[PDB]
Formats: sequence, structure tokens, C-alpha cells
Amino acid sequence: MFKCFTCENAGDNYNCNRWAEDKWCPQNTQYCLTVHHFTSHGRSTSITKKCASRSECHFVGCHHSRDSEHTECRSCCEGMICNVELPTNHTNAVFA
Repeated sequence: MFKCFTCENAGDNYNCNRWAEDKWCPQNTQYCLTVHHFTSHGRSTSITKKCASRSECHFVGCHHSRDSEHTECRSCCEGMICNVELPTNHTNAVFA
């Protein structure tokens, strides 16, 4: 089992943590979805993540809003609570 960030409305990474606690992921899941809401014009940016699978996000990518000019890029990262910070640089080591 593993713990992932299953937050909904979180303006910042910290907030996402306050909502999404350290709970085990579902049985029908093997990935950590990570949706990034980037506004074409505006500092504010929505963020949402949760457990997913190969089917749930079989066709990842970005989706530009029809009404607003805000795009939503969702991906699938592996590893316990891998969806820590939005701006992913690289993978760290294990302390096991």
C-alpha cells in the first residue's frame, strides 16, 4: 500500500497536504494522478490530485477551458506520495 495526496481544492502544495492526509489508496489504483490548473493570465492556480490507474488516465494531457483561458494538465506519477510538489524536477532516493 501507499499514501498519496487526494486533495481537491488547494491553492498551494501546503494546503493540499492539510486536506489530503496520509490515507491508503484504493484497490483499483496503481498510479498517482496530478492535475495542474494553470491560468493563461493570473497568478492564481488551482491544484488537484488523487490516486488513479492506467485506465483512469490512459490518455493524459492538457485541456484548455472552453469558457476561461485556463489549461489543466494532468499526469500520472509513480511512487508513494510522489505527487508532493507540482514542479517535479527529479526522483529522490529511498531511506529504507
